[PDB]
Amino acid sequence: GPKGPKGPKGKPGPEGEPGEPGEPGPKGPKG
Amino acid sequence: GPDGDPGDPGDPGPDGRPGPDGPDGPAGDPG
Amino acid sequence: YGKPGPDGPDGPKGKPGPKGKPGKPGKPGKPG
Repeated sequence: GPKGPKGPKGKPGPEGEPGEPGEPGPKGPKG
Repeated sequence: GPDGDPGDPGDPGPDGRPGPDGPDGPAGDPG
Repeated sequence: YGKPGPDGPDGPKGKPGPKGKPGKPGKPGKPG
């Protein structure tokens, strides 16, 4: 008796973490 | 016959989405 | 031949995303 078929490929891994927060927006122009 | 071999590992997950926006800048100083 | 093999493991976690975009510019200051 030969070996059974190899099992299905695993499912895709988790999505990566989101990046770190962007830099603060600049101050508006002076009045 | 013997059971088949374990399947291959799944694909790597997709790289993460962009980080959240930076905080909005403050209004400009008074004149 | 024998039974089908077990499912393979989940893949590895993806790489972290890029840095966020900079915040919105502030509104114009008041004349006062």
